[PDB]
Amino acid sequence: GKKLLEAARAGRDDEVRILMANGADVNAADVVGWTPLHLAAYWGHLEIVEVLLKNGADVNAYDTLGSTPLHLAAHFGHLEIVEVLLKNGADVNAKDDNGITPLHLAANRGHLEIVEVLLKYGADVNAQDKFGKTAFDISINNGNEDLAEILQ
Amino acid sequence: GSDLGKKLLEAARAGRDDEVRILMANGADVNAADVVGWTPLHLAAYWGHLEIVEVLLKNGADVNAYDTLGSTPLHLAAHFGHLEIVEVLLKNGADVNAKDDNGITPLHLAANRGHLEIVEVLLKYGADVNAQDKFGKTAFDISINNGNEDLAEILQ
Amino acid sequence: NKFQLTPVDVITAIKAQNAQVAAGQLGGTPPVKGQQLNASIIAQTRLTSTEEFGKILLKVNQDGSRVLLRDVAKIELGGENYDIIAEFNGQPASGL
Amino acid sequence: STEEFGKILLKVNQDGSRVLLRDVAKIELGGENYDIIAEFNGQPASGLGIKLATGANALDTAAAIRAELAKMEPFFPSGLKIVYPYDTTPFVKISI
Amino acid sequence: EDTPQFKIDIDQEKAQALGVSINDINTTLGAAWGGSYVNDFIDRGRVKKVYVMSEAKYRMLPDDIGDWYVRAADGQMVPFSAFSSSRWEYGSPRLE
Amino acid sequence: LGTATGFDFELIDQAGLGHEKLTQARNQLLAEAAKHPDMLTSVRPNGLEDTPQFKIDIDQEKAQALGVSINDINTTLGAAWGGSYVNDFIDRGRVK
Amino acid sequence: LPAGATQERTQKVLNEVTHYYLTKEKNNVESVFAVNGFGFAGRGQNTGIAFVSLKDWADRPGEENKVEAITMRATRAFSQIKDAMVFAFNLPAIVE
Amino acid sequence: RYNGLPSMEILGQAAPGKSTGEAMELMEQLASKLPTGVGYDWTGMSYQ
Amino acid sequence: PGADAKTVQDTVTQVIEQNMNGIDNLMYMSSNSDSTGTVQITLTFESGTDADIAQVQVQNKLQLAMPLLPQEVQQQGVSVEKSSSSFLMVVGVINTDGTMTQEDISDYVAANMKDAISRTSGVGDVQLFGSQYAMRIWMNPNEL
Amino acid sequence: PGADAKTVQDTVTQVIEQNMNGIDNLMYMSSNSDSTGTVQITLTFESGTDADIAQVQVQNKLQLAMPLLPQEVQQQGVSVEKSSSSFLMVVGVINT
Ligand SMILES: CCCCCCCCCCCCO[C@@H]1O[C@H](CO)[C@@H](O[C@H]2O[C@H](CO)[C@@H](O)[C@H](O)[C@H]2O)[C@H](O)[C@H]1O
Repeated sequence: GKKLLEAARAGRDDEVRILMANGADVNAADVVGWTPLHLAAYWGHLEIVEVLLKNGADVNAYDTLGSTPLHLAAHFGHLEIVEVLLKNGADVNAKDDNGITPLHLAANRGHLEIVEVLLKYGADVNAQDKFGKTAFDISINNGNEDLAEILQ
Repeated sequence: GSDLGKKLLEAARAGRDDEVRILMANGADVNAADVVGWTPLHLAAYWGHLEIVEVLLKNGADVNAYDTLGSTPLHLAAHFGHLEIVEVLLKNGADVNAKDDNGITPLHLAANRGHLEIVEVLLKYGADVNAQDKFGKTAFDISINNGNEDLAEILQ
Repeated sequence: NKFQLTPVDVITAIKAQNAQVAAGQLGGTPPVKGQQLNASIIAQTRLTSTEEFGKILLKVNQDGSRVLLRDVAKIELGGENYDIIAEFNGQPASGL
Repeated sequence: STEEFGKILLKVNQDGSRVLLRDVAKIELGGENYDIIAEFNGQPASGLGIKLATGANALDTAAAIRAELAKMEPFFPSGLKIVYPYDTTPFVKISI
Repeated sequence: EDTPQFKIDIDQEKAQALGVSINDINTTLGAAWGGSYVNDFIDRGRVKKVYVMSEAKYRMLPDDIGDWYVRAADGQMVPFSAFSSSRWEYGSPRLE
Repeated sequence: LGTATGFDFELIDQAGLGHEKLTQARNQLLAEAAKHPDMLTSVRPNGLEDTPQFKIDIDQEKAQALGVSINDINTTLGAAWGGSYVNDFIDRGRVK
Repeated sequence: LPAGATQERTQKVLNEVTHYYLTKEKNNVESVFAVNGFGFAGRGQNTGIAFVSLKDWADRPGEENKVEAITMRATRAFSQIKDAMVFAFNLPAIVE
Repeated sequence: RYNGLPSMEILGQAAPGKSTGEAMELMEQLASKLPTGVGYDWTGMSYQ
Repeated sequence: PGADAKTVQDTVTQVIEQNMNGIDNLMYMSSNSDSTGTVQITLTFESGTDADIAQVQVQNKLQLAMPLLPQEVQQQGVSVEKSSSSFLMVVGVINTDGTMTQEDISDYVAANMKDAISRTSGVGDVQLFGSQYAMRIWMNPNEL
Repeated sequence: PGADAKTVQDTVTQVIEQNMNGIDNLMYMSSNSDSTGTVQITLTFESGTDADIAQVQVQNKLQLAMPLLPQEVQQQGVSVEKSSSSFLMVVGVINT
């Protein structure tokens, strides 16, 4: 499974293939709680995210700070991966230890397409973080008008 | 002041036993003092010259001389850990409870530097364990502040 | 003036909010033996864009209203100084 | 000394009790850093890794280093000993 | 290769609301987890450094962050957890 | 060239012995030299002997109880008794 | 070792390296001076270096007992160390 | 201080009819009997 | 102290590098900024370049950057050295009575041996394999 | 200004001395720290050393030690000069 965490990070589709077909834990977690899915989501490896989920990867796995792969994908603007994760039952309103949601993150980075998908899947627009901020609050603060209008 | 007085102040400080010997034979002023009011006995006590301390006392030195800030040779001996000098001074009438201008006693000074044997000698000669300096501190207060548990035990 | 602020307040906020902080490490030396994790802690980093400078928070009003730097200033990339302007055959240019 | 640092007075409480540095910290002589730890043949050691200044003579410099080390040895604490784990210069002298 | 690092965001607005200075926040964080060279002292006749830093056991775990308190203007002690949020990310341990 | 006949010797504290012990060893050396008039003449220190100095202790507790800062105390003392270079002015076209 | 690796893990790998020279190269190796936390990087929790001194050429007769064959055998044995890059090598005539 | 360590400089000369080398050799002899941790060096005209 | 690699680069390395110009005989320049809080900048010169002048010219430019560096960096001491990259030798120090720990010996070496060696002509750079003692104040957040 | 010998030695002289490394052709170094608030450190070089190069190397190591010195010493400045004892002449100026 240590082989899997690494292969997942490097986006070695073929290698994930084996290890997979040799029964490596698909939900293997590293020192910070990241699974192979967190890693593929972060580094933008769509094909590996797909395989992983097809092999029973916990889609709502969370790291030691309560963050899920959907958080990572939404934050780093991986639209494809966001769609795939949601289609596989990713909790759209997942909150990390800070009360931060994938919607908060996408909104912060101004990822418009992604923000729309999340909403599509029923992301709660009024969800507040620990500081009581909504994605709307964020869009306003960043002076992002195209985004603020949507959150409406 | 006198020339022999100056020579005695210097010999006492440097621990030149023999020169002191000769100076005593020639009547060098044992009560000479420099600008800060230190006598040959102050110097000998500070620098730890035991034999000179004893010679000076035999030649009529003032055991309780005080400098311009009110400090005595017992203060000095106690502060710098000269145990046998401390004992000799006390044997010769040194004021065990002498306060300098700051209200500091020889006991305060020995406690401050953690000189356990000197502390015991001072208590043996009647040192006042409850004496307070100008800030209201006792030897015990000093011991705890320094975190000296052995000393704190003794002063209980 | 409207917000009861000065350039002193602007300068103070920029220093506080455009900052690059040495924040140390988790599991750094000397560690508790048996420690498995060693990671840098990343706190504030320098701002990188006019957008980021514009949302520097100068103060919030009693009614929770926020005064952002962009509310008292125009924010833009522009020359460190504006004293030198060259032309090549009458056309805007730079040079060395 | 650690004793002196320990009694640094941080504050006096409302009731006149004292808060000393030693009340909020452990106080000890310890390295500026704790990153570098050496062993010689498996035992505790320290050492100096020396690099030659540009253009300097390797053999002359090594002789001056040894001459300086020899001035230090007689004042070592008991048991302290210089060892010679790595030297590029003997090969030069011997091969010549 | 890049490695996991711990990203902490100080919330400016919350800090302002609670009256905690950014300088106190950054010094507390940095001194505790990174260490701080304060000034010099004399060790057996030689000038050497004085360092303040958290004892090892309080700077090993992410959860330890919220055990550090800063004093606000109104004299109240406020935990890091009240004005910050954190997340894991990747970054470089060595930039060429 | 000093004297053709003269020598220039340095006594050295090799082990953090401190000023007083160095002084004692110096004196021990000078006393022995003085017993060889047949070989050594005018063996003497080049420098200065210790002198009385006025040691003043600031009571931190009392300062804190009175609300007097150590910094005001120490600059008041140093500026008054030792003098303090404040800044520069211009006296007939020359900075002083 | 990979960045993120601990000083304790680096020590374990260094112990293996030292052990190898002390037991499998008894006839060739005079001493090993190993340093945890320093490499040509330099500093880091995840790096180390061992300086190795060989017995005199006269006691090392034969190709198999010269540096090239020793370093080659060593690297080969060390290749079977998990999660670390460890290799012995002879310096060139002129690195430059 | 001398070469970075606390020090005290001592001047003197060879007695009449005596070489400075001889005087220096004695000083070294005497210096060898001083308390533990006390060393010495020659500087200036003597260094040469 | 306590800086991550990007903080070192963006607050120290870039600043010094931007001041490195008008230096004679420079072939190239390279640098590492790391999460130990350390920067090393190496300037390599044409064969035959007088190293004394190269060092003087580098430092004249460095001193223009110095005031722009964080106070904590200036206080650690920045250094400019002219030495080979490889070690000439390693002088090791042990205690045969086993009566001094690794930390004790390192402090002894740092405090009593290192400076005189570092001052010796021909010695371009000295690395201590260990660390000099400091007074360590180890804070406890609970008590604070 | 106003410093006693020990204050000068322990905040100025030792710090400067500790930084007099990597300078070519040094024979020895000596210093006096005195109660007039003054320090002089003299570095003497091998005969044949280029005096200008010796001086610039010294000045350059000092420059890098300046941030370690007390503020009031940085304010007075630290002079680095070629040492000479011969005067061509002394012109006195008096008022009669
Ligand atoms: C027919 C005559 C042959 C020899 C004549 C000698 C003439 C002058 C020689 C002087 C210069 C060096 O001479 C030579 O140096 C080397 C280096 O230490 C030594 O040669 C070496 O012996 C063994 C093996 O050969 C080495 O492992 C060792 O390192 C070294 O001692 C020799 O013992 C010495 O004789």
